[PDB]
Amino acid sequence: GNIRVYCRIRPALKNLENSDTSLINVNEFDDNSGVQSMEVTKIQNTAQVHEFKFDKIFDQQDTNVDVFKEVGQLVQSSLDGYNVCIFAYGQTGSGKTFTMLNPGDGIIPSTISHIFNWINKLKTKGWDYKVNCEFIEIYNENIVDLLRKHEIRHDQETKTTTITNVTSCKLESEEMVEIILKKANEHSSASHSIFIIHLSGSNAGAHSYGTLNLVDLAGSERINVSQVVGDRLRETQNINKSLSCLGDVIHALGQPDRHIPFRNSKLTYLLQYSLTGDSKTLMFVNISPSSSHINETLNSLRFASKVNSTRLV
Ligand SMILES: Nc1ncnc2c1ncn2[C@@H]1O[C@H](COP(=O)(O)OP(=O)(O)O)[C@@H](O)[C@H]1O
Ligand SMILES: Nc1ncnc2c1ncn2[C@@H]1O[C@H](COP(=O)(O)OP(=O)(O)O)[C@@H](O)[C@H]1O
Ligand SMILES: [Mg+2]
Repeated sequence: GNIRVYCRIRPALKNLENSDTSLINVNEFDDNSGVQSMEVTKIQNTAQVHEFKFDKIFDQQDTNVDVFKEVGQLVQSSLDGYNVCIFAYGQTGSGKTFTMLNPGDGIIPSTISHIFNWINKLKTKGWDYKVNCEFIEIYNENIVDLLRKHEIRHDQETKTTTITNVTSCKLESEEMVEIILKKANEHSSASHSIFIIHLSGSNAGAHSYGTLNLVDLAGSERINVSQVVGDRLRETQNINKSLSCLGDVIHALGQPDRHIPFRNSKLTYLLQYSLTGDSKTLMFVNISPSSSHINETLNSLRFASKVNSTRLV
């Protein structure tokens, strides 16, 4: 499958955070090989250096605008009929929401503005594009309509998916996404939030349809399941299973050949058609640069490495 992995280190919160007991070193992108590497070391044992390689590594100097310079090329492929998935993964506090939802800057608002710029540019070629979206969340494996039964309906014919009784909204201009985001708006830290965009183009005779799924995943922090109870226990179990399944599915899709467990989780089942075929997927792993989070950071980088496809690994 067409999969890529980016890592992003957010700036440290000053005076409140520090890197006194660990080191995260990011190397310059290697034009010759097409990948970027980094090394993580814990002060308790500096002899053990954990190295990782990804398609791109954004450091603390990389702003949301800098990040989209890479992401724009991916999301525009939806105008050609490609389905696109972008997953922001990382512990709570690592920067997933800032990356995906920062006002005007986030991958979501940026994606919408970029698509409309392209839509206007494609009119000269006789293309007429219509845009509609949905904004849902999956919590404890249940779908919730943030723009408000919800059953997943896979159309094996057109290889598309819809969800019953979920509000869908037209987007006639990039400025309208404001109403959507405003409507939709801790809990979100324990759920997967999914912004779905459908691009329907007609050239009065070519036709094209592509879907973008921009996901802000539930926090990946490791919670000792043996130490939680009640609602916390149930959510931990569901987040663990869901994230584990996602990793397994993406890893399998990146292999040269298999029984991909799409049905093992609500998120992967919902997105199966946007994860298969010639669909393009980008895993965005957010990490903190600080020492207090080094263990979770290593966990996140290990997840990122697992989802790296055999294009790189
Ligand atoms: N790239 C960034 N640049 C500046 N601040 C950031 C960046 N990423 C995260 N932050 C800040 O770090 C904190 C973590 O934010 P958030 O995105 O909500 O994390 P998460 O969604 O992973 O739990 C916030 O106060 C946010 O404003
Ligand atoms: N799976 C993907 N994830 C993230 N970005 C992608 C993906 N596929 C393509 N892109 C984006 O589109 C650009 C070029 O697309 P592609 O035809 O695959 O050429 P290249 O070989 O340079 O990646 C990339 O530089 C990247 O920014
Ligand atoms: Mg968040």
